[PDB]
Formats: sequence, C-alpha cells, structure tokens
Amino acid sequence: QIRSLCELYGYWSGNGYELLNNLWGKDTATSGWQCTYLDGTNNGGIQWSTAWEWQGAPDNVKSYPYVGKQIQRGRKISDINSMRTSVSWTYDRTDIRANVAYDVFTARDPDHPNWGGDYELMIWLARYGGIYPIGTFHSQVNLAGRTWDLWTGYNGNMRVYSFLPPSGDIRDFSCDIKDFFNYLERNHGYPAREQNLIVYQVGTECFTGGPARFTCRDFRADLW
Ligand SMILES: OC[C@H]1O[C@@H](O[C@H]2[C@H](O)[C@@H](O)[C@H](O[C@@H]3[C@@H](O)[C@H](O[C@H]4[C@H](O)[C@@H](O)[C@H](O)O[C@@H]4CO)O[C@H](CO)[C@H]3O)O[C@@H]2CO)[C@H](O)[C@@H](O)[C@@H]1O
Repeated sequence: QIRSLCELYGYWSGNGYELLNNLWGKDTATSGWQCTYLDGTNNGGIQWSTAWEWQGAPDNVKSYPYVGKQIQRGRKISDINSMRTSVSWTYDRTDIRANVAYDVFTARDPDHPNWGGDYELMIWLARYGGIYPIGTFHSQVNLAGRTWDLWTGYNGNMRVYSFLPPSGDIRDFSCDIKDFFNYLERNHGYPAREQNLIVYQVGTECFTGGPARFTCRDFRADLW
C-alpha cells in the first residue's frame, strides 16, 4: 500500500478524491478493528481497500470506510448536469454482515458538515449477512439498466432513499447518479432546486464478521 490509514479517521486526499478510515460506530463493537489502504491513484481513479474484523452488536454499523469525490460547496442538485461514476470491487468472503454502497448527502445549507444532511441517497451494490437498509421497502424502480428495490425511511431528521439490488451483488458497476436524483425529484417530490450536494462517496458499511477484506480495484467519479 502507498498509505495505511489504520487510525480512527485516518485520512488521505489527492487527485480530487479523499479516503477515510471512517470507523464512526466503533464504540458499539466488543472487539475488532479496521484499516483502510490507499493502493494506487492510477488512470484518474482510486484503488484502495479495507481490512477488518468486528464482533458485537450485529445491527449496529461499526464503520463506513469510503473514497469520496471532493466537491465545491453550493452545487444545487437541480443544476448538476451529471454525476457519472464507476466502481469495480471484490470482497474476499460474503459470510459477513456488510454492504457495498454509494452514499450521497444533500442539504439546504451548503455548509452542512459532511456527517449528514437533510437527505441521503444510497445505491447498494451488495447486501451480505442479512442486514437491512434504513426504513421499509417501497417499490421497484428501473434505472441505470437495472431494476432496484427502493427503500425509504428516516435516520433522525434525515430522509433516506436506498436503491438495492433485488438479488445478488454488482461487483462492476457504472451509473449517472443524476438519473437517481431525477427519479426522486419527479416521483417523490425531492426538492432538488433547494438542495446542495454535501458528499459523493462509495464504500462498505461493516457491521460484524471477518477477518474480511474489501478491495476497490478501481473507482472513478465525475461531476458536471
Ligand atoms: O473528512 C475528514 C475528517 O473526517 C471526520 O470524520 C467524519 C467523516 O468525514 C464523515 O464522513 C463521517 O460521516 C459518518 C457517515 O459516514 C455516516 O453515514 C451513515 C448514514 O448516517 C446512515 O443513514 C446510512 O445508513 O449509513 C451511512 C454510512 O454508514 O453517518 C455517521 C453518523 O451520522 C457519520 O458520522 O463522520 C465522521 C465523524 O463521525 C473526522 O472527524 C476528522 O478528524 C477528519 O478530518
């Protein structure tokens, strides 16, 4: 690895991306730890991984290590033209409680801290070990050439929209996240003209299990 980010909130940034050992829920674990590794910054993308083992509190997320696209504040979603992104990943085992997911926060306040927002949009690419998304299953949605199960609910005051694969995982994925925002704006009244982009990330929520390793073979994200 080029960098080993094993401290709580170990951080790297470069090439318009950032990488965080985001062990935000670690105090709910009885034992374990996790490290996030920068493997490369080749070809306008990021190559990274995270190794972990967590025990205790199986319904509690211990971490969401991620790679994020750095963004300027104040980009109203309505005026974002495109958010084209691709990811190729693997997990070394699937007998774990964990996901792989894009995470996007938006807020009316353009300076909202990156830990949350008024709304959250997740695009899940894996669902391992019987974990649940936020909220309840709403309906199926056709976007990005796939069918998704849309779940909706609340995490505190934040409205959360999660798009899940009906079955299996998606280890090689590309989409334009604006298609997902457009679907929510039209059919769910999502206030895109009032909402500012806060974060734009992909990573793995880790609940329990391991030793396990998530490898991101490549991540690219653009914003126009
Ligand atoms: O940016 C560098 C600084 O990082 C600071 O740590 C922050 C971190 O940047 C931020 O990304 C993190 O946010 C977490 C967030 O990932 C998580 O998201 C949940 C979401 O709430 C939930 O609805 C959904 O189901 O899952 C998501 C993924 O798990 O939410 C939690 C709690 O709300 C956020 O905290 O927060 C970190 C701090 O907790 C460092 O503090 C700083 O030192 C460093 O410079």
